[PDB]
Amino acid sequence: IQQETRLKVADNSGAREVLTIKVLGGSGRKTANIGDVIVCTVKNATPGGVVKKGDVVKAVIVRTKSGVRRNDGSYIKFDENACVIIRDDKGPRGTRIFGPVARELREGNFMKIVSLAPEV
Amino acid sequence: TKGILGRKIGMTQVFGENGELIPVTVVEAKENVVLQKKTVEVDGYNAIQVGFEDKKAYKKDAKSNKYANKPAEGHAKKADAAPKRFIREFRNVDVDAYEVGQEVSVDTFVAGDVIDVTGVSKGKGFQGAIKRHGQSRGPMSHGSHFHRAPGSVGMASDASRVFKGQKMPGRMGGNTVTVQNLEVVQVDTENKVILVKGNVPGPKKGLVEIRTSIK
Amino acid sequence: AVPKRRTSKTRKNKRRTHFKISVPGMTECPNCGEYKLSHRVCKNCGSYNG
Amino acid sequence: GYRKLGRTSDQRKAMLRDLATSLIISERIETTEARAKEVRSVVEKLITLGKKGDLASRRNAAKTLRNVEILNEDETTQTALQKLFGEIAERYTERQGGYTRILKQGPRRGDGAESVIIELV
Amino acid sequence: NHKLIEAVTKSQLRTDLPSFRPGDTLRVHVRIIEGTRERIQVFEGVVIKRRGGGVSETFTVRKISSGVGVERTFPLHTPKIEKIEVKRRGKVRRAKLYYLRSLRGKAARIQEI
RNA sequence: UUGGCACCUCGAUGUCGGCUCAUCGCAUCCUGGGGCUGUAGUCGGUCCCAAGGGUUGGGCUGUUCGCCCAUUAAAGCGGUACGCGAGCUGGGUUCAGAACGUCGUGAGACAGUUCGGUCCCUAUCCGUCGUGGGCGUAGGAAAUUUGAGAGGAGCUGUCCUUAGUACGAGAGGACCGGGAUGGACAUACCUCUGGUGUACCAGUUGUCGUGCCAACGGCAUAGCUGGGUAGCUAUGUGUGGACGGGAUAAGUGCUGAAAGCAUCUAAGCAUGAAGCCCCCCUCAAGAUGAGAUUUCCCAACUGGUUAUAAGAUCCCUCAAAGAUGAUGAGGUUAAUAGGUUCGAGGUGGAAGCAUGGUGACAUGUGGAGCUGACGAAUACUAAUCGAUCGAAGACUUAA
Repeated sequence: IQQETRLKVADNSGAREVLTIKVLGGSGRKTANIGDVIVCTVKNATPGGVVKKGDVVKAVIVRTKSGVRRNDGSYIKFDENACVIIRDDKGPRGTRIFGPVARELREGNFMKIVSLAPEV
Repeated sequence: TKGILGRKIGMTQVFGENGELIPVTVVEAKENVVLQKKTVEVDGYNAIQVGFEDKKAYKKDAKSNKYANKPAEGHAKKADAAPKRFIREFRNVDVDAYEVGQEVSVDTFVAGDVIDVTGVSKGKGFQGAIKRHGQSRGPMSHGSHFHRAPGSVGMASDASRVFKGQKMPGRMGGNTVTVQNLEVVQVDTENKVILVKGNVPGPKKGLVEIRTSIK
Repeated sequence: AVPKRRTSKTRKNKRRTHFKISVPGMTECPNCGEYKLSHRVCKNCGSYNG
Repeated sequence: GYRKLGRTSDQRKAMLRDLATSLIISERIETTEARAKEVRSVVEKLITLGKKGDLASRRNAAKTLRNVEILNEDETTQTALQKLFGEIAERYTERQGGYTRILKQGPRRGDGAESVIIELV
Repeated sequence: NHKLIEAVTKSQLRTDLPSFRPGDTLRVHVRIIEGTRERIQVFEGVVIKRRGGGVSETFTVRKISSGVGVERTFPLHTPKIEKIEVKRRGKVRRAKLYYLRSLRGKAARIQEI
C-alpha cells in the first residue's frame, strides 16, 4: 500500500508476511488499492513452501483497512490488509485462499483468485 | 442553451438508473429577465444582459442597496421589468431573445446539456505559502527552524532582485473560477432549480452563471 | 536589520501623510442641545430617546 | 462560542456566569460592549428558564448562576434563584423574548474601550 | 433542511423499508449487477452505525466472516437494497458501536430487547 | 574540471552535502517531425529540426560522485557567489579536550584516523506578493462591458479494435486510425468516506463546595474516556490539458530556367512538427492612446459663488467578506444580529415519581431530556434622532 506496509499473505504459498517494495503502475505512484499489483519481499514463511524468505516476488492486494467506494455509494472495509502472491500471469501461485476477497478484483483478470476465494 | 443566472443552494446526492450515486449541486434560477440586447451599434459585439434577483422599488430613505436607485430603475424600466440585482452579460448566444425583457426560464437546459459554470470562489483570507500555493513545508524535528515559511525567494547576487510571479503569502480565494464540462442532472420547474453533476465555485447564497460549454 | 541611510525629512513627512486622526462623528443632542456622539448616551443631560 | 472574550474557556465561562448573576442582582450594569453582547444572550436564556418554572428548569438555572444572597430585601435574604423565579419571571411573563437592552456610553478612559449600560427591559 | 434542496430531492426516498436501530442485527438483500444478471447476496450482521439525514442517510453493517470482519456502508435509499430484515434487537447504550471494531470473540456480543 | 596569473575584497564578500524555492541554456534523456542504414516486421544505430511539458522511491556513504534493489515514457548535461545559511541544518573541513599509528631528544606535527564541541539581527531603500487612499480620465453619478497588453495550462502510459491483418520459412508481429481506462500534476467543493471540532451530548475518578440526601458546580492537559453539528480540510468528491485554423523548422515536393539537359528556387506554387500566433482559463482603460454602452441629475444669485440634486459616505446591526481599511447583506416604510416559537442534525433514554432488588442497580412514565455555528417565522431588544461630501458643463475648427 505504501512501500513499507507489511501485508498478511492470505495465500497458502509458504509465505506468511511480506514487505512492500514498489507499487507498480506509474512513475512516482505511491498508493495501491484492492486489486493492484505490488512488488514485495518475503519477511516470514512456513517451513517447506516454494516461497522462501528473502526473495522478491509479486502480489495483489486483496483486502484493505480502507476499502473501496464501489461507484454507487457503497463502501466495503476489511479488517486487515492482505495480498496473494501471484505469477506473471494474473493467476495465483498457491492452491487455497483464506478469508474474504473483494469483488473489484474480478474487474481485473484475477478470476482464478475469486474462483479459489472462499467468498466475495 | 440560454446561459442563465442562479443562486447556489447547496449540495445533495441523487440516484441514477443503474443506481449510481451522483453528487449534485442545486441552483435556483428564478426571475431571470433580459434587460438589453447589444449589437454592433454598441461596441460591435452581440450580447444580452440578464438580471437575476429583483430589488425593491424606489424609496427616499434608500441606504442599503436593497432599494433600486434611480439610474438602475431607469435602465430596468427601459426593458419594462423590475429592478434586478446581479446584472450580467452573456455572449455566445444568438440574438434571438428580445430586446424587451422576457423571462429566461431554466427550461432551455434539457436533460444532459454539457454546461460550464462560473462564480467567485470561496474566500480564504491572507493565507501563507503552504496553503496558498501548496508548497512543501520544511522538517519539524531534527534541529530545524524552518517550518512553514516560503523557501528562498531568488538567486543570490547574479540577478540581485526578485522576479515577478514569485510565490509569496497574500490573500487567497475570491477569484473568478470556471468549471467546465459539467452535466445537467435534472431541471425542476415549479422551483426553477437545476441540478449539476459536481460542485460549482463560491459559497452558498453565491451568484453563479451557467453557460453551454464552448468545447 | 538596520537602516542603511537616514530618512530625509521629506520622506518622513510623506510617510506621515495618513497618520492624521479623524473627527469623532458627533451630532447635536435634541434634548441636551449640546453635542453628543451618535448612537451614544448624552453625557451632559439625561436620556438617549431611541 | 460566538466570540472568545480574550479569555480561556473555564475563565470565560466564569466571567459570564458572574456577569449574569450581577445583572439579575442589580438589574443594570456598566460593562464593555463585547461582554455585554454576550451577557445579553446568556441572561435571555436564563430568564426563559425562569419563565418555564418547572423543577428541571430550576436545576438547570442553578448551574449557570452563582450563589449570592440579596441582603437588601429589607431584612429578607433571597438567593439569586429565588429572585429570578419570582420577581424577574413574574415581571416579564408577557413579552416573547428580548428582555434587556444595551446603551453605549462612550470611550472608557484608560482603554478607549466603549462602555455600555446593559439593563433589564 | 433547506426547503428547496428537500423539494428537489424527495422523490429519491424509498418508502417501505423498516426502521431499525444501531445495534440491531440486520440482513440486507443487496443486488449484484455484474456479469449479465443480478443475484441477492445477503449481508448479515450487526448495525454499527446510522449516520446523517435526508437522502444522504447511510448505515454500516458489520459481520465476521472467517477470522476477518467486513463492514459495508450502504446509503439507506439506494434502490439496490431490495429489503432489510431485522433478526434480533440489540441493546447498546450508545449510537456509534465503534468499540466493536476492536473486540474479537465472545466479547462482541449484544443483548436482546 | 585540474590549473596559470595576482586585477577587486584582509576597519570581515561565511565552507561542503542535504532541505524549501526555483530559474535559465541546449551540446535533447522522454514524448513530437524527419533523412540514411549493413532499415523484411517488433527493436534498433546515426544524423537533422525542436526547450512545450515531463524527467521516481530507496540501501550504503557528511559526502558530490559512485555501486546496488525496484519501478519508469525518461530516470538529461550544464549556468545562476561550484544558485539560494538577514530562508533552514551543522553531518564533514580547518577553534580550545582526549586517544591511536607515525615523525620529533623535546615543546609538539600530520600523509592520517577517532569520541565531544554556542550558527546573532525588530527590514530603512530597491525588489516581490497582497491590499487601501488621493488626483486624473473637460459636468456630477450608478451599472454593464470591449480588449492593447500580461499571466496560467501545455505531460503521459496501458488495454480493446482494426488484425494475428501487412511483413516473415518460422518465430514474431505492425504504421495510420479509432475507443475505454489509469499515473503524476493543476484547480473547485464538502453530498459521501474520513480528520478536527476548548460555549454540543454522555460516561467516569480524586478532591473542595451548594447546610444533609438526591441533583449540580469548581480544579486536575479540555482531568480522562465515547461520540459529534456549522466551519475549515484530504487521503474524499467533480473537472482540466478538447476539437481545431494561420504562418513555419528539418524534410517532401510541383513547376522552372541561369546551364538545349537535368535541377525543390532564382520568379511562382503547395505540403510539413508536442514548437510560434489564435482557439481554453484568468487580470486588464493610470491602455495619460485614461475607450464604449445604457439610465439618472442638469438652478438661483452674480468673471463666477453657493449650497444642494442624482449619488456616496459618517455612525450603527452584521457575515457568504476580512490583519485594518475595502467587499458584500441591512438601518424600522425594518428579518441585519440577539431573544422567542418551530424544525434539521448530534447525543442517547434527563430530573422527579412509581415499581422490582435487602444493596450496587434495573424498568416504566418516554427515541425522553438537552442541544454552538444549519433552515423558517416572529418586531419582543438594538440598528434613534442627525450630519457631512457631492453639477451647473473651457478652447478652437469642420458638420
